[PDB]
Amino acid sequence: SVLTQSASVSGSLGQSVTISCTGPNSVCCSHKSISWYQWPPGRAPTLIIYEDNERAPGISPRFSGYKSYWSAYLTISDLRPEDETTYYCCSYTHNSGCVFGTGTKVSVLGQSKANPSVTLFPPSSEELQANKATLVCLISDFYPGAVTVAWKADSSPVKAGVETTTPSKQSNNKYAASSYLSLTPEQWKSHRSYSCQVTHEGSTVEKTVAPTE
Amino acid sequence: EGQLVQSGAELKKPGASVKISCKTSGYRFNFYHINWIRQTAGRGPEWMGWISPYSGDKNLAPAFQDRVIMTTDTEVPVTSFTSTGAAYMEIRNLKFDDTGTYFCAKGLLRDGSSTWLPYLWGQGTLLTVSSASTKGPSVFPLAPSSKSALGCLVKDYFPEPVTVSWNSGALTSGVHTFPAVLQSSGLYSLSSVVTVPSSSLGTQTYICNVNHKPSNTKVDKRVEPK
Amino acid sequence: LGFLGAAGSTMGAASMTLTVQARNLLSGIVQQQHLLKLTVWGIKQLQARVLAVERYLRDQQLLGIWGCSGKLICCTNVPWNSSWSNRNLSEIWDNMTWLQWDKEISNYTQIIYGLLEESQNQQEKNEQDLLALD
Amino acid sequence: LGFLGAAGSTMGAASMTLTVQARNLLSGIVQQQHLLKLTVWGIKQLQARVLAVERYLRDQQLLGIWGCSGKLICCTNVPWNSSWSNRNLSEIWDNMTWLQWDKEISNYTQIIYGLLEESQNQQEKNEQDLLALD
Amino acid sequence: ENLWVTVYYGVPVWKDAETTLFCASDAKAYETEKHNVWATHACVPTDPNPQEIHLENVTEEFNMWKNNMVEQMHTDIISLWDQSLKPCVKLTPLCVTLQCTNVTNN
Amino acid sequence: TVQCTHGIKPVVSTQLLLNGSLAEEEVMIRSENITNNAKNILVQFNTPVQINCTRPNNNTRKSIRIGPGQAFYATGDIIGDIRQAHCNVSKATWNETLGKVVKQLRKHFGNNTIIRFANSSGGDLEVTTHSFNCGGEFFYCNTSGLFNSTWISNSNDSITLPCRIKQIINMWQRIGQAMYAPPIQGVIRCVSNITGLILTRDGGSTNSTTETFRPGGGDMRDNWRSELYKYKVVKIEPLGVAPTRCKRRVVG
Ligand SMILES: *[C@@H]1O[C@H](CO[C@@H]2O[C@@H](C)[C@@H](O)[C@@H](O)[C@@H]2O)[C@@H](O[C@@H]2O[C@H](CO)[C@@H](O[C@@H]3O[C@H](CO[C@H]4O[C@H](CO)[C@@H](O)[C@H](O)[C@@H]4O[C@@H]4O[C@H](CO)[C@@H](O[C@@H]5O[C@H](CO)[C@H](O)[C@H](O)[C@H]5O)[C@H](O)[C@H]4NC(C)=O)[C@@H](O)[C@H](O[C@H]4O[C@H](CO)[C@@H](O)[C@H](O)[C@@H]4O)[C@@H]3O)[C@H](O)[C@H]2NC(C)=O)[C@H](O)[C@H]1NC(C)=O
Ligand SMILES: *[C@@H]1O[C@H](CO[C@@H]2O[C@@H](C)[C@@H](O)[C@@H](O)[C@@H]2O)[C@@H](O[C@@H]2O[C@H](CO)[C@@H](O[C@@H]3O[C@H](CO[C@H]4O[C@H](CO[C@H]5O[C@H](CO)[C@@H](O)[C@H](O)[C@@H]5O)[C@@H](O)[C@H](O)[C@@H]4O)[C@@H](O)[C@H](O[C@H]4O[C@H](CO)[C@@H](O)[C@H](O)[C@@H]4O[C@@H]4O[C@H](CO)[C@@H](O)[C@H](O)[C@H]4NC(C)=O)[C@@H]3O)[C@H](O)[C@H]2NC(C)=O)[C@H](O)[C@H]1NC(C)=O
Ligand SMILES: *[C@@H]1O[C@H](CO)[C@@H](O[C@@H]2O[C@H](CO)[C@@H](O[C@@H]3O[C@H](CO[C@H]4O[C@H](CO[C@H]5O[C@H](CO)[C@@H](O)[C@H](O)[C@@H]5O)[C@@H](O)[C@H](O)[C@@H]4O)[C@@H](O)[C@H](O[C@H]4O[C@H](CO)[C@@H](O)[C@H](O[C@H]5O[C@H](CO)[C@@H](O)[C@H](O)[C@@H]5O)[C@@H]4O)[C@@H]3O)[C@H](O)[C@H]2NC(C)=O)[C@H](O)[C@H]1NC(C)=O
Ligand SMILES: *[C@@H]1O[C@H](CO)[C@@H](O[C@@H]2O[C@H](CO)[C@@H](O[C@@H]3O[C@H](CO[C@H]4O[C@H](CO[C@H]5O[C@H](CO)[C@@H](O)[C@H](O)[C@@H]5O)[C@@H](O)[C@H](O[C@H]5O[C@H](CO)[C@@H](O)[C@H](O)[C@@H]5O)[C@@H]4O)[C@@H](O)[C@H](O[C@H]4O[C@H](CO)[C@@H](O)[C@H](O)[C@@H]4O)[C@@H]3O)[C@H](O)[C@H]2NC(C)=O)[C@H](O)[C@H]1NC(C)=O
Ligand SMILES: *[C@@H]1O[C@H](CO)[C@@H](O[C@@H]2O[C@H](CO)[C@@H](O[C@@H]3O[C@H](CO[C@H]4O[C@H](CO[C@H]5O[C@H](CO)[C@@H](O)[C@H](O)[C@@H]5O)[C@@H](O)[C@H](O)[C@@H]4O)[C@@H](O)[C@H](O[C@H]4O[C@H](CO)[C@@H](O)[C@H](O)[C@@H]4O)[C@@H]3O)[C@H](O)[C@H]2NC(C)=O)[C@H](O)[C@H]1NC(C)=O
Ligand SMILES: *[C@@H]1O[C@H](CO[C@@H]2O[C@@H](C)[C@@H](O)[C@@H](O)[C@@H]2O)[C@@H](O[C@@H]2O[C@H](CO)[C@@H](O[C@@H]3O[C@H](CO[C@H]4O[C@H](CO)[C@@H](O)[C@H](O)[C@@H]4O)[C@@H](O)[C@H](O)[C@@H]3O)[C@H](O)[C@H]2NC(C)=O)[C@H](O)[C@H]1NC(C)=O
Ligand SMILES: *[C@@H]1O[C@H](CO)[C@@H](O[C@@H]2O[C@H](CO)[C@@H](O[C@@H]3O[C@H](CO)[C@@H](O)[C@H](O)[C@@H]3O)[C@H](O)[C@H]2NC(C)=O)[C@H](O)[C@H]1NC(C)=O
Ligand SMILES: *[C@@H]1O[C@H](CO)[C@@H](O[C@@H]2O[C@H](CO)[C@@H](O)[C@H](O)[C@H]2NC(C)=O)[C@H](O)[C@H]1NC(C)=O
Ligand SMILES: *[C@@H]1O[C@H](CO)[C@@H](O)[C@H](O)[C@H]1NC(C)=O
Ligand SMILES: *[C@@H]1O[C@H](CO)[C@@H](O)[C@H](O)[C@H]1NC(C)=O
Ligand SMILES: *[C@@H]1O[C@H](CO)[C@@H](O)[C@H](O)[C@H]1NC(C)=O
Repeated sequence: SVLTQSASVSGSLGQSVTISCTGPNSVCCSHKSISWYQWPPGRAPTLIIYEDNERAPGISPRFSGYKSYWSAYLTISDLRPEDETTYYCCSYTHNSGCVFGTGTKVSVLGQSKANPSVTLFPPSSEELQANKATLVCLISDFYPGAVTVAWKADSSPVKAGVETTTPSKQSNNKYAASSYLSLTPEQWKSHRSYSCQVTHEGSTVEKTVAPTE
Repeated sequence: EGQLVQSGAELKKPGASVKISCKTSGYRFNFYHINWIRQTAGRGPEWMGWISPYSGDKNLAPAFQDRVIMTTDTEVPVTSFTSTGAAYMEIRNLKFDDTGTYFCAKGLLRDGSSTWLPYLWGQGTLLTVSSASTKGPSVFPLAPSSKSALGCLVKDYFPEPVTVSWNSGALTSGVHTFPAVLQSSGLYSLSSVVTVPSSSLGTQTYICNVNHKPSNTKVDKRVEPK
Repeated sequence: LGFLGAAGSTMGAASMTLTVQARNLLSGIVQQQHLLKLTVWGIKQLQARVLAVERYLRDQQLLGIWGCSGKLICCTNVPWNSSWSNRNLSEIWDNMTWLQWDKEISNYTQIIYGLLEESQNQQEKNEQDLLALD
Repeated sequence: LGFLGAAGSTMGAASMTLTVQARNLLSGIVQQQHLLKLTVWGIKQLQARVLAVERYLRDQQLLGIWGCSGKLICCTNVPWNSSWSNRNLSEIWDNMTWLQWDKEISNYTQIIYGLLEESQNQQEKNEQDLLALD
Repeated sequence: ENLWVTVYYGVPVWKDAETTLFCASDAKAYETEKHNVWATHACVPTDPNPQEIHLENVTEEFNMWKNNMVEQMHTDIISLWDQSLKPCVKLTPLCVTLQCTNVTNN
Repeated sequence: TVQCTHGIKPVVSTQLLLNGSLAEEEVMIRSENITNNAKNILVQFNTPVQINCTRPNNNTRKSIRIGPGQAFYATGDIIGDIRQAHCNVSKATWNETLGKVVKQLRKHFGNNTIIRFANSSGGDLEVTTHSFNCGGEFFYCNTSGLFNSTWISNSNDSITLPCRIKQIINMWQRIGQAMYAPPIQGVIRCVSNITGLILTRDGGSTNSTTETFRPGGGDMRDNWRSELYKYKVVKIEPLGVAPTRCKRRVVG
């Protein structure tokens, strides 16, 4: 990529965050118009700033910007808890397409540390037919976007059973993730009782249920 | 103000050549340009080429002008200001570096200063250029532990997204969902929430169906009593 | 561009040649051209020529009380109310035909006309009371 | 004040809203709206519409040769002769309706018109011979 | 803010409506034959140069079975037929008891 | 946007339009309402069929003074044999036109039902026969001979039609005043292009199959619609307001 980005930038509620980007004279910021895009990773994208400072129809006038002889940027004023998503940018002349950036994964701190409503879902009578060993769990509204993979079989963490999965940003502008398991049926029958380990910053009140019954 | 929707969910072998399509509606298709972009496993999505439904004069990317070429037919006018058209694109060569999600988008404005950049985006198409063969997903119930938050389970499915998981479309408001997971084997799986108040089992239904394309779907399994 | 050439083009491009449209309409139709002359065609010709001038003069009477006696484009000192349209500078001029815009103000088009006579002429031609000779 | 609202009011107050009077007259009458159409009403409609524009255009032709193509109130560079009226500044404007004033100049009203064309236009548009390009 | 309003005389907008039209036909028969029932004795002659302009980007909705051009055409020809027959020989004393016989067919 | 229409001629015909306009493609089908069989259907010919009508009667102008100046022009004795009026139609050229019509009606009308072409059932002899003024006299050529053909699901002979002449007429059902047509002394020939067809209902068939459209031209206004299907007039409004930062002088 030949375009730049402000990389990971943070911010707080009711305040402003600036993300700059500059380029080389081939596809730089001098005398080449620019634009800025919103991009929830995996979801559908949106458009914010057109050409320079003129903002989108519909986009609140909270979004400011400017253009110097190389520095190009986006001043997002009065942050609201919906802005937490990666942003991008692309430079273009009149008759050319857009030359996109790299990615500024913007996170808005100052939020309220929420406690997720977490419960474990064990296998049923259909999983024992295929003998495939798997057990998962549900987390939602567990800000911040930090994860801790841990389980307890035989009162000790498993080395081959942990399956680290990708965390996602919930549609309610929060977070969501689930942990899976890949083991043999013999290891399920060999080790009966089970325990759930979720390293969550707080009090040790985690739900724990057994697979045999 | 004009909704654009992509075909979606097409996948083939690395040395293949597939075309994607985009249904337009709610805007005059003649002058608003069409362009395409792609996000890779890499962090940065890149721009492709912009086509004009009138005159056909196009300026595609230099790195894809040799292999990828796209055309677009005419339109059918609904009224004097609304119309529905379609845009296609064909790509000759591709590899695992060409796998990822593809979008189309409506041209910004019909004037001079800037037109080529997108405006309204579609729901998008995701393309897997993985050489492994397609497989049929497997269905499991996923029963709550402390019944003495609900959903159903999916285990071992090869590619893409299984999408909607609910029977009869009975509940669309208040149905949290969940994304996919990569396995050590490489065979994906996923799960789904549903937030409905706790009630009795005999009074209400506990059936959910998932749609598929790797192989067709048929059974909408339900949950075990205990 | 010989007449209505930019009927489907942008409001900006149509604003580049709006003289043409104005020229042809008043003049157009080549109206100029048994012993009787009481035929059904002559009576349809005369009344068609009456609305010709009585629709022209219906419009030309409005520009006269707006300071635009002999200008195709006046910029008027009346502020624009946001309720009439919420779209930005380049949002309408680079996107809509004049056809689309005519239906988007046809609801409150009369409200504009009444206000145009007040500030651009009813007050402006009065503001010279203290400035004409002093 | 919807029309002729100040017919009986002072010439000053009537001069505050004279736009209204002008707007309605040319436009007014809703002229726009067995198989024949040769009836006694249609012929009275057409000729009533002809004097509509031919009395409007009889007046609008005068303002054009007075520099007042699109102004409701021109101040003209013609000096006022004392013989036409002996009353002071605030004597007429704060006392007479326009009705009374129309009969007080109706005798020498034509003498004014002939002089208005000479100094405000016949000489003014000529005075640019030495000032246009030099 | 700080935007003003501006007037434009010569704008291309229109609304669906119908009014009176007129005839147009060039020099056809005049001397070799005249007194036509349709072109009357004189109509507004059309210019040999055809008035045509191609409109682009426009998609106006027409109508044919609701078009009023055929209505004025229907009613114009009717009033035109009667206008060309009023000054001609009336045949009222032709209604008398007719005594006829079949024609000569051997 | 044109100021003057094209050369529109007032062809006063019935069931079959003559001298009409057309601009290529399949034989166009137009209907105010396709599902309602009761409504009339206008049909346009991608190519015209050259037809010739004529009367063989050799008549003579017999002028008889009624009153002071007026003279009643009547028929004298017919010289040189007596014969019936007729209109020829190219038999080979007509079979191709009825085939192109049924083809484009097919995808319009189910493309599964049976074609039943019959004479103009019901009506009056002036509204069911191809009535038209030609050469002065008013012809009424028998239509019933053309639509006898039925085609469904996959120097040269020319069909002719018997015709009679009428002198007393008051067309378009105007009962106010009638007119006498003076017989045109001498020879008569018509030789016009046919370019349109007027077809009407096919009964109240309840589902099932089997139906077409037999000729009827009950209304005279529809005859002019075959030329004005593409024209519409609009009220130009030269006034249009739009905002822009832009103001004239402050005080004036
Ligand atoms: C309605 O129908 C019309 C068709 O009507 C046509 O009418 C005429 C003209 C004939 O062509 C007929 O055959 C047609 O019927 C359709 O109209 C088309 O709309 C298209 C989409 O809007 C439009 O497509 C593309 O426009 C791009 C942008 O234009 C440039 O330039 C204009 C004018 O200058 C400007 O307003 C633009 O914003 C944009 O940006 C400028 O670029 C120039 C050039 O680089 C810059 O100039 C530089 O200036 C500096 C000094 O300042 C220095 O001198 C440099 O050397 C100089 O280059 C300028 O600074 C930029 N800024 C400005 C001023 O804004 C075009 O780029 C693109 O070009 C392509 O096509 C061209 C035409 O063939 C080619 O020449 C070119 O190589 C490209 O291939 C497209 O034109 C169409 O142009 C437009 N009309 C045409 C010609 O078809 C319309 O779509 C339809 N619908 C509507 C909207 O109603
Ligand atoms: C369509 O219908 C019209 C109208 O016909 C109407 O009915 C007939 C009966 C007749 O009365 C018409 O006047 C009436 O309007 C047809 O047009 C007429 O067709 C008839 C057919 O017969 C013609 O009749 C013949 O007329 C011959 C000439 O008479 C004309 O002049 C008479 C006076 O002139 C006198 O002097 C001249 C010489 O200068 C003599 O030639 C003439 O005879 C007179 O002496 C005038 O009164 C007539 O109206 C007419 O204008 C006449 O010679 C013929 O009569 C002969 O010969 C017939 C066979 O050809 C025969 O059938 C008759 O019986 C008759 O024989 C005897 O002839 C004697 C001669 O002197 C006579 O004295 C005897 O009395 C007679 N015998 C008896 C008894 O009858 C015909 O009468 C008629 O001329 C046509 N119209 C005109 C111009 O008047 C039309 O043909 C029909 N269509 C068609 C195409 O068929
Ligand atoms: C749909 O379109 C078609 C298009 O074809 C329309 O069909 C027909 O199209 C024809 C195209 O040629 C039209 O033909 C014309 O016919 C007239 C007939 O007028 C004759 O009779 C008039 C009155 O009778 C007097 O004279 C006769 C002797 O003829 C006598 O017996 C009577 O007692 C009485 O005295 C005369 O005034 C007239 O002169 C003529 O005799 C004909 O006038 C047209 O003339 C052109 O063609 C002829 C023949 O080739 C040629 O001689 C003409 O040359 C020049 O010289 C003559 C003689 O001095 C002069 O009259 C001309 O003015 C020229 O200077 C000339 O080239 C022509 O033949 C036809 O009328 C038209 N309509 C018919 C009947 O169908 C069709 O009508 C349209 N749709 C429908 C169905 O309505
Ligand atoms: C415009 O022109 C059209 C031209 O068609 C005209 O239409 C005419 O309409 C009239 C009245 O509606 C018809 O009038 C009568 O039709 C009678 C019907 O035929 C009977 O007798 C049959 C034997 O006739 C032979 O010819 C007929 C054709 O007419 C033919 O079908 C037969 O096969 C046969 O060769 C008899 O066969 C028939 O029914 C039996 O057979 C049929 C066919 O196989 C079968 O389907 C049946 O199941 C049954 O077995 C029926 O019984 C006809 O008889 C009658 O007069 C005839 O004889 C007299 C006396 O000799 C002749 O002078 C006369 O010319 C006939 O030959 C009479 O014709 C008429 O048929 C239509 N067409 C014409 C002219 O033939 C329109 O009316 C015209 N429009 C206007 C303005 O008037
Ligand atoms: C071109 O124009 C034609 C005009 O006909 C359009 O054609 C349409 O065709 C459809 C064919 O199905 C018609 O559908 C039905 O029409 C019925 C007509 O109503 C008649 O009867 C009414 C009541 O009279 C008694 O009999 C009826 C029989 O159903 C009994 O139900 C009733 O109890 C009585 O005993 C009269 O009031 C009326 O005046 C008529 O005489 C409708 O009755 C019928 O209604 C049914 O469907 C309705 C719509 O779903 C529904 O709301 C009703 O409850 C009922 O189920 C149905 O409409 C169309 O009516 C007919 N259109 C018109 C204008 O009538 C054709 O669409 C158009 N061109 C196009 C677009 O192709
Ligand atoms: C231009 O303006 C007109 C009319 O507006 C008037 O004029 C302007 C200048 C202002 O002064 C307004 O205050 C005036 O009222 C707009 O017309 C509208 O058209 C639509 C579509 O035809 C009408 O919608 C109707 O909806 C009916 C159903 O009502 C439903 O909702 C009500 C309210 O909850 C509910 O009670 C009911 O049970 C229904 O659920 C329906 O039956 C009817 O057929 C029609 O569809 C609407 O009513 C009209 N306006 C008003 C307010 O009357 C134009 O849309 C506008 N155009 C633009 C471009 O602005
Ligand atoms: C329609 O009828 C008229 C009138 O009968 C025909 O006109 C006639 O045509 C002939 C053709 O030779 C003319 O020639 C000859 O005239 C002499 C002298 O009159 C006559 O003795 C011959 O027998 C022959 O008729 C004739 O003059 C002429 N007119 C008359 C008065 O008969 C006409 O030919 C017929 N149809 C058409 C248009 O051909
Ligand atoms: C008459 O119908 C047949 C089939 O009913 C038409 O053949 C094609 O059939 C397929 C499948 O039913 C349709 O999808 C096509 O649209 C049909 N062809 C077309 C172009 O319409 C047949 O074409 C029809 N008649 C004709 C000759 O048009
Ligand atoms: C754009 O529109 C908004 C309202 O939607 C308005 O507040 C803003 O001022 C407009 N932009 C400009 C150029 O003023
Ligand atoms: C003449 O024709 C009529 C037509 O109805 C007929 O009634 C009459 O008998 C016929 N007369 C002769 C003798 O031909
Ligand atoms: C009409 O007459 C012309 C004369 O040349 C002839 O060529 C044509 O075949 C005729 N058409 C018919 C079928 O009447």
